[PDB]
Amino acid sequence: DGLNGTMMQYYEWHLENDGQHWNRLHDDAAALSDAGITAIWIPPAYKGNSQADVGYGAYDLYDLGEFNQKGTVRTKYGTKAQLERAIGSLKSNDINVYGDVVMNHKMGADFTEAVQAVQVNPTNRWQDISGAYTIDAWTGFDFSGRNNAYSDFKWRWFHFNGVDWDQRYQENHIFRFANTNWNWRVDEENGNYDYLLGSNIDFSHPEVQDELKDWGSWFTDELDLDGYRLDAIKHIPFWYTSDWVRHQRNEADQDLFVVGEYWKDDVGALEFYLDEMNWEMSLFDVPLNYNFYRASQQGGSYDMRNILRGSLVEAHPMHAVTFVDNHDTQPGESLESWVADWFKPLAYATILTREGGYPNVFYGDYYGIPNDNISAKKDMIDELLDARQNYAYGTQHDYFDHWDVVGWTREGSSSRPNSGLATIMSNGPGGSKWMYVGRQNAGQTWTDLTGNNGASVTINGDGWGEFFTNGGSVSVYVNQ
Ligand SMILES: [K+]
Ligand SMILES: [K+]
Ligand SMILES: [K+]
Ligand SMILES: [K+]
Repeated sequence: DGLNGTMMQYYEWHLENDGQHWNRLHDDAAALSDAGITAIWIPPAYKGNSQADVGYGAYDLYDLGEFNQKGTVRTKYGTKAQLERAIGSLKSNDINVYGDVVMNHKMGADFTEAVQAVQVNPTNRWQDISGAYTIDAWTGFDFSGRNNAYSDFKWRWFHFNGVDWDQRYQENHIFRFANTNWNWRVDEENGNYDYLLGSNIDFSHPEVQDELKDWGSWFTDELDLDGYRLDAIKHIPFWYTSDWVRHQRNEADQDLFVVGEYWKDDVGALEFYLDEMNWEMSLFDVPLNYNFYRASQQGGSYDMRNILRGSLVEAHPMHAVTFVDNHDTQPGESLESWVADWFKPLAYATILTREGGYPNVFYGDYYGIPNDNISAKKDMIDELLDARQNYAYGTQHDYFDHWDVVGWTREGSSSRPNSGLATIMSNGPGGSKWMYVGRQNAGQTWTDLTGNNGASVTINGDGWGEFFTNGGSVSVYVNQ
């Protein structure tokens, strides 16, 4: 009934490989719904390079933990039946399901094939640095165990255009298959960033184009998805992702939300991509991700007035999926840029209580990351989810008018009981700030939902109130 949306990435990189994650999801549905979560982004649910694979070393997109391939029936998360049981539970609890989609490459080929290739400059793929010669690449996929269920398409080297490993001479190099082009258009870092890892798919082939379109539709119908989380799209030809997206929305009755991961600390690059997509999807606010990181790393000298400066939610709050961290940014991972405990609460309040952006809660922060002795922040986040779910409504007023202390308010809406809130925080010494919260809320007494401050704020006749916060902390006052 107008309820704010809150997405949750239900997994972290160091989750246990006990194949019980789908069951946890099923049992957690109700609690998650009650807490304020409206959508769940599940990890790649298909068979990867191995059982313990997080999902990105995707082997067979049609095996959702149902066939004995790559040394296991189930995936790291569980069986196909448990995943469907989980999804059903989420649905009955009014939670949308977004599937993670990996179409950039494939890994775990069943066998190798002789292929004429050329070495290219790692920092500039447009440039070859060797003559063409035959290498043995892992490009043959037969999916033994699936027995052609759902599809009989088989992958071969001619469906790809590159790999980073030659089994013949057993060496690592970035190989571009001779007489094949890098995809385009794609991100231009390193000249051409078509190749990332594994066996890189060449979308110029109409047969590839159709297979992934057909697969996408089969996947969407099989799990009854409500959207997707498009993986490593800055490496995938832009025109194709666009094509693919349009194709799925055409085949599916239900609406489909789409958020793509274009990983670049550059809002312009992201805007350029959204232009090419005709703004038909949202993108994770990566610059914002790094804003939080820079602020976490720098400390009190960071000017809080520029916290949203350069973000995506700032420029196009309607096409931005905001978050603080994920499986790639947690300690030790490839895109590490972890927001420390002291700042994480400020970051979360910033994406959960403001009107712009679609906020996403990270499983790792919510339940903690045991592997790294990172505590569960459930308590701190639930309070903010309560703020977002019941108080972050109505007209917004911002106050990024000081380097340490900044805040904003939401007047609330007639449609919702006691909604309305005032957020204030400082990444340096504490302080206070007079902010407007709507003359219609005059005479109310607001208290801090987080409990980081006991101050009791009464709204005066003109709709104003003075809010407080201690150093390096955040408060969210509401009429409770
Ligand atoms: K690519
Ligand atoms: K981060
Ligand atoms: K500061
Ligand atoms: K605290």
